[PDB]
Amino acid sequence: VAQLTIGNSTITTQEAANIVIAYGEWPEYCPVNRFFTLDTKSWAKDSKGWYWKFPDVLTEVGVFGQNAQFHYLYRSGFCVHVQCNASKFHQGALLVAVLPEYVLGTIPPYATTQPGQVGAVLTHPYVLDAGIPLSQLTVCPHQWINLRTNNCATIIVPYMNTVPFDSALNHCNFGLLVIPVVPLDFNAGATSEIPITVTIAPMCAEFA
Amino acid sequence: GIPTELKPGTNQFLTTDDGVSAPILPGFHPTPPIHIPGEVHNLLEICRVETILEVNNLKTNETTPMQRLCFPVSVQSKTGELCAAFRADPGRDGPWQSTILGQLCRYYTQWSGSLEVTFMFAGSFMATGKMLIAYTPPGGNVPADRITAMLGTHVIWDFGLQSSVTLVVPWISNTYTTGIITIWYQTNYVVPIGAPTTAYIVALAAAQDNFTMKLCKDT
Amino acid sequence: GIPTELKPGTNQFLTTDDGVSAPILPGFHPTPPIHIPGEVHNLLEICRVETILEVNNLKTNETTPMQRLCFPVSVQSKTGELCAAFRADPGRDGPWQSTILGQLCRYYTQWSGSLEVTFMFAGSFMATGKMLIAYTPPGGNVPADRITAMLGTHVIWDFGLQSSVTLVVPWISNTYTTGIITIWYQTNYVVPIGAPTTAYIVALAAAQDNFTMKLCKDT
Amino acid sequence: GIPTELKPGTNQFLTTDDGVSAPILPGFHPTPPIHIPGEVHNLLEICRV
Amino acid sequence: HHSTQETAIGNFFSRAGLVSIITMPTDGYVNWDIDLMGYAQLRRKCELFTYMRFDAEFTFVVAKPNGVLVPQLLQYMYVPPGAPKPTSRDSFAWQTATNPSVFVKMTDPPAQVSVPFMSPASAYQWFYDGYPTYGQCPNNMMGTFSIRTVGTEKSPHSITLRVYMRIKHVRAWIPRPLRNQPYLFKTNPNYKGNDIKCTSTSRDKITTL
Amino acid sequence: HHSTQETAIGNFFSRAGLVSIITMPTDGYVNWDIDLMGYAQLRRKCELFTYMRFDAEFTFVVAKPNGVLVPQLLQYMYVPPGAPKPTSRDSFAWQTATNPSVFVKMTDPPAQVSVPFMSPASAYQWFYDGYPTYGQCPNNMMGTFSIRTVGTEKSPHSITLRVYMRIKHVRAWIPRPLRNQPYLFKTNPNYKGNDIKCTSTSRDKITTL
Repeated sequence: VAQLTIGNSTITTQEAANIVIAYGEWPEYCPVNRFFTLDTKSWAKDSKGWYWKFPDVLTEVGVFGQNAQFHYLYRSGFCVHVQCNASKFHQGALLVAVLPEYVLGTIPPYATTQPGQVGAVLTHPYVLDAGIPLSQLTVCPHQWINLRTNNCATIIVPYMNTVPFDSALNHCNFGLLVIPVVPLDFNAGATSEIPITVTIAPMCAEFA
Repeated sequence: GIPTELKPGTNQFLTTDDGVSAPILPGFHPTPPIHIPGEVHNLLEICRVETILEVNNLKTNETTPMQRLCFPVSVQSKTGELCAAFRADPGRDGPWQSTILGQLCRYYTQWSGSLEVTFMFAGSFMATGKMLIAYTPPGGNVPADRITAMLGTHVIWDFGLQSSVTLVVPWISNTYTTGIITIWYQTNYVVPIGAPTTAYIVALAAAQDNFTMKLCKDT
Repeated sequence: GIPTELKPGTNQFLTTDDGVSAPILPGFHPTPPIHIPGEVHNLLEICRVETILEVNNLKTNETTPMQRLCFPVSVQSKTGELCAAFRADPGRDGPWQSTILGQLCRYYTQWSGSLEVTFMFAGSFMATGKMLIAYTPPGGNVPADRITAMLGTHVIWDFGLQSSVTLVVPWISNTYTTGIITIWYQTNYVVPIGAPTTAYIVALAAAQDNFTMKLCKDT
Repeated sequence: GIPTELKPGTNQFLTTDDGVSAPILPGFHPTPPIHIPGEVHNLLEICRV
Repeated sequence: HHSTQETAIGNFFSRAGLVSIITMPTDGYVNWDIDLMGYAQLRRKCELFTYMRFDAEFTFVVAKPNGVLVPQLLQYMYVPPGAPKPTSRDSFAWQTATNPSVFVKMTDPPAQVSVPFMSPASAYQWFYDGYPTYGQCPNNMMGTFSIRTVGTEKSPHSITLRVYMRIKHVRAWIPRPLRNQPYLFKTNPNYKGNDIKCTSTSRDKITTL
Repeated sequence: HHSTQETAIGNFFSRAGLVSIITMPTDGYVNWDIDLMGYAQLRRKCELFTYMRFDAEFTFVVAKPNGVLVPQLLQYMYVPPGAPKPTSRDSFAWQTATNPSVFVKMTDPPAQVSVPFMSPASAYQWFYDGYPTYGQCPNNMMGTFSIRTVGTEKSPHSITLRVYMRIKHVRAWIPRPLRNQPYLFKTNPNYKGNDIKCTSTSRDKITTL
């Protein structure tokens, strides 16, 4: 067990040397550092999935909500940390994977493509609401949360765009999907809902 | 002028010639490229990632297609019986249509190499048991009993200690050759009070470092 | 003779090819050049000279177009109010049509670089005051009061000491992005007896040393 | 361009010319050969049995 | 044992195929703007990646509705991104000097034009998440071709031509899952959500091998 | 970040555009003398400077009034500065050996002629202030082209052709303000002084941004 203290915030995670670095590259310079903790979503028995758009999710909280609405240019990396807290009588498996330039599709208004800090739910998770099948999602940077063995998963995402500087209020770089591949199961009397906590931490941010 | 000569083959438009042509904008300067991470130099870097097979592709799961990725083990099943079986050809239909290896092998004609199939248990922590992962060599017969499938090539997998075991198919080729894989109940499913009775397994599949293909063809 | 071959692309007249052709007068000797001063090697030496903008382009000055170069300050105006405002795009219409930077940017498609806008006071010697030259960054809002325009990027200009101040626009680009410039009355206009009550300012504008453009296009 | 000249003998299909032609599959790799015993290099090894 | 050159990124995109077919019966002018995602093939293949960078190479095979050739002179005008299009048969834009053209007879081997990389960004992109200013559409816009018969009178020959296109110097970035649903429009990745066709085909029992 | 080669003086004047269009119905000869300031485009662009020095390169695309081609033989005669012009169809000046010509069929790729720098001075000039000896006109006079169909009988084919022209090896001196008024004649810089169109377009109030 350890206690990471970056900024005025702190979180408590164990020593887990199983980070995944997206496309084999660290974030760096030459083309606000704390642990923002979002809301916790309740994994029920028949939930379908959730997705968050980046960096739209940080335009309402922190001073970064004011840095994005005041400055024009923007460039940064990220560090996502997802963890699920369940006992040894629950079973299930989650798949968390980033996906650059996630474009949705209509069976869309502004409340669904940019849901903000809460996050929206999926309707047809077999096709990811985008026409592409779920079974080949693991070509992206992905990590398995299996409630039998491990409870944490962290992805390091570098900056990925064709233009070195980009606005923060119009464009959204990548999404982040969390899908219940194997659903949650228990017996009666146990806790019906399991919480999932998402933690974001920007790395090497720049503002022009 | 020098004397020249026109051979047969003039004025023909061959569609697959690497011939340099006259540019339309000679003074133009294109935008010089920058460093963007994640460059694909060859298509065999996409054929080496573990994607999810579709083993439970029955007739009733066409309405609710989210159930097609996981196949169940249970507690009411006896011992020494069969759980699931599927062939080992990435080309033809069946389970291997749903992976990225079986979708890039529709763009070619001949392929040859070795594979690897990875399983993963997604049950409760307090349960345990044993499973038998038997691989029939190509051209042989499907086993009818576990004691005949034990004599071949097989891996004993107990999910009380590990949660994932990898089985390596030695060689496939295409110019029937099927590498039939069966999952046998070694012991029954034991479970304490409170934990659920059923579980699910997911299957992953990708290619090895000696899987090449040739003769580009359109689907 | 050697064997040759005719590829597709023969007998075509491409209008933009640098092909050497047969001369019509082979024995002719052209007159050899001499040294004439003022040779233009590149069009970006013409885009670096201070030419006069047309800020006072109202509807009533179309009849007498000599008044369109100078915009007036006065003594009856109060303090803290607005004098003039214009955008900062050399491409589109408005004030920047009248300069040499906005007439060579009609012959191209994409441009990117930094500018500089120079002002010049043309009033009497015995008068003095102060002016505020505020520059709104692109994408923001036009200020409504001087105390909001003071917080941005601005230059305080008193014409009792200097007669010309230069404001540098940091970056523009074109593939809305407007660099709105406002002139605010810091103090009112003070003047002794005998000197006239009104004055006039002229505005100059040219490009910096990092202003390039591409994709030649006809107007 | 350089000045050229067309001699007589153009556009004729001679059936016995060793002329290199444009391939139909440029990216293809043929199967490389192996050692098979009993290679005939000349027809006068068959006329000596 | 063989080499791994049949699956390089360049050799996956060679062998120029048809991208358009243009008629012109006895108006008199056509405007075909350059697009890749016009056919079901090569849309599914270019959407395997996210960022591509390539130039092109065109070829205009031209004939009559049934094979035959007549001694006719033709003009193919290329309009760069950001220029006004020709509106009539005798508009001023046909004689603008900066839009390059080719003059080719029908009894000629076909023309061959090569267009370089035209984007103001560093690569193309088929997926844009944000908004331009209304739809979620990018700003690549490779160009526009315009075809007419020269002359001041209506030519008594209906002409059909087809446009072939190769792709040279391909580089790609950030792979993506392949599309498994049918297409509806040419701008957005919409599907028919009332029924989802499964990826695999079915069998009766799980042990029926 | 890119280079500064799109604004060089040579690349400002490339991409050959149309300078004339010549009909010849069923006389029989035409005299088109070489001039740059015949079109509103390229007059405004060459009057940015004062002294220019360049050679040319011509191309004669030739057809019928509607596209088609016929097996006809043609002659394009170039008359140097200071030679008498052909007056009739069968004048002696058609066979003068020192005026060079080209012989080209209609079913041929078009001809290409390159004319060198022809002035007795050291550069051309579009603006002359003084008097020649009556109008304020210079003495450049690049040449004259003459076109006819060979043969001693009237050919039963009305011919139209257009003349394209490139400009090579450009050097310029002494820049000048660009013309903002319409043109009236082709020799003098006259304007319509009864009304002066303003350079910029207007707005309502000076603070209405």
